[PDB]
Amino acid sequence: KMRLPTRSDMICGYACLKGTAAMRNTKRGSWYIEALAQVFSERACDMHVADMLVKVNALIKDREGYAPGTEFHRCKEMSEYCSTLCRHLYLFPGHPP
Amino acid sequence: MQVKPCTPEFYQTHFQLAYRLQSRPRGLALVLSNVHFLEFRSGGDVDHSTLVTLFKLLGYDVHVLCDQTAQEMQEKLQNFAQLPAHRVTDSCIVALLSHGVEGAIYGVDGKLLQLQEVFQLFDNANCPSLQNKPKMFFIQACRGDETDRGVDQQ
Amino acid sequence: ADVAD
Repeated sequence: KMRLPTRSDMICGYACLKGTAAMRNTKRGSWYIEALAQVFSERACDMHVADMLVKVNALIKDREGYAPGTEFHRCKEMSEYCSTLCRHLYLFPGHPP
Repeated sequence: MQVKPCTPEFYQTHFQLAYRLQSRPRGLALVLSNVHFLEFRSGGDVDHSTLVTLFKLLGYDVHVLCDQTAQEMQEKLQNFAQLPAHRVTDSCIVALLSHGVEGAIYGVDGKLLQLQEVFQLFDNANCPSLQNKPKMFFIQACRGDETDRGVDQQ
Repeated sequence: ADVAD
């Protein structure tokens, strides 16, 4: 009979890269969470999760820090995800009606 | 916030090459936010509410934890991974929002929980109820202190 | 303003 590796079928989205800082707007919240919610609410109907995380990556790559007079003005962030998924992950929201 | 539903036709043409994901609830979701400690995480409240709303709209039963020590996070994540509902759901979500360092996140006590320990709680050996089911983790935490200054596009 | 997590 088929056995499993110890760990599989996980996907992990990270707000930032190894060694770096993730950015948070003191009023509006974290760049990564804001992007994640915008993409997932808009696209979970027809896009799988790894593909939605790619759209999140695009949003995060484009954003820049607004913090004049500190080391964070115009700063950047890049998100990433790692995957041991073995299938498309569609959330199929609101199905069946 | 609103989540547009998939069409019956989308489901019919995609379900065969995707993870089974039709249980109601779709899964349990845990949103664990640490805001009070390492500086106060202003805006962390907005992140927390945003995800709770999002996962509820995506059809998840959402559990919430706030301002936990590293030991409490470990204990409560393990409790969550061991819930019986995982056998009858199709997927799982865990979101962790805090300060962190590469491979670890901070509890409110300034002690570290290693992410490898977190993932292990949900693996095939320790969480047999989620075997072969997709498990999503979203980690909002720094992975180092280096600020990215950005580079000019040539 | 933007700050580091």
